[PDB]
Amino acid sequence: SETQECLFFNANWEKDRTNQTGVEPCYGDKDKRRHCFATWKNISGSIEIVKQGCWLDDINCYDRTDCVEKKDSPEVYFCCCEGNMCNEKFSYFP
Amino acid sequence: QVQLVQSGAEVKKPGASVKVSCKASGYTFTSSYINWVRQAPGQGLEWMGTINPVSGSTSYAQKFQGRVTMTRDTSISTAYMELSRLRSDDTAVYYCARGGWFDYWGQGTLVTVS
Amino acid sequence: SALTQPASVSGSPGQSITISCTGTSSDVGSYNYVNWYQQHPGKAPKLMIYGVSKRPSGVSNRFSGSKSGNTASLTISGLQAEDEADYYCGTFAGGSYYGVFGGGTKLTVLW
Ligand SMILES: *[C@@H]1O[C@H](CO)[C@@H](O)[C@H](O)[C@H]1NC(C)=O
Ligand SMILES: *[C@@H]1O[C@H](CO)[C@@H](O)[C@H](O)[C@H]1NC(C)=O
Repeated sequence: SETQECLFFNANWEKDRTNQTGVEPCYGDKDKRRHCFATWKNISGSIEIVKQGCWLDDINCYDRTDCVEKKDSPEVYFCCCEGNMCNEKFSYFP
Repeated sequence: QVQLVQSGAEVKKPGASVKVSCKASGYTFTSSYINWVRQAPGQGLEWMGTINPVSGSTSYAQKFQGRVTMTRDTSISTAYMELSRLRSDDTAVYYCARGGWFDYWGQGTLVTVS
Repeated sequence: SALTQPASVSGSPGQSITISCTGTSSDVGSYNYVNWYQQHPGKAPKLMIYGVSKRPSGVSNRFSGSKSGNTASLTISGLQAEDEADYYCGTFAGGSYYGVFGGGTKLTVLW
């Protein structure tokens, strides 16, 4: 699965001087492998998104169509995947 | 182009701390990891640890656990590596590098421990 | 776990030469994540080869990478004076993966 675009979200857009929500083009090619990522907080079931966007060539994301955080009880959850807007849906399977 | 611009050389005494800075430009800072490596005079490259700038999560090499702190400020695309309880054999050039492949390196920061 | 490299190699101009990087079955033998860095004296390392055999843009095609068992190898063809430097092997560092560099190999071009 080829990643040309990701959902973009930045909760810290005001401080970071970015836009809040949009589509982020991942400028890939045949020799430039790209991924999407999602990062969030989980306060006893309540999900607060921190950031969503494009992610550079990372072996942790290879051939992952689903965005899954597999680390046990992190402070800030992270996942990465391949395919357009794959970071819109994310989950936690420790 | 892609650039990792580091802070200037530092001279420290044993027992003190050093904080090295690494500014990223020519790419989106939050699109990849920042790795830290050091090299003692005339010796080999040694991995220190990695920071994930979007989660703020870190992994440190066993050798530096308890002494190293890696942080970042996404608003200014800067990663920081602080090394505490300095000893003379901490005299080395400290590098930051982009991503899991270390595809781009900073110019290095010489930290001398006298 | 440690990556073992020979301390040094010497070649004549125009020849081919190999630099090896040996790990174990659970690291080099299991993953395609071995990278090669060139470092000139007083300069920062430069990525030559990543993911065993992938070459970044702007890197001469005289540089090639391969693996067999627990050993990854960097091959330099058409050996030039400018190739004289230190070569380090390393593994991907991020997420689940912890970094490790080989001891480095000093390459000498014999005149
Ligand atoms: C918002 O997004 C548009 C297009 O994606 C871009 O041109 C603009 O610079 C962005 N604004 C900020 C503040 O980054
Ligand atoms: C959030 O936490 C709950 C438990 O408190 C867990 O069941 C759920 O899978 C988590 N969701 C995400 C997306 O992290």
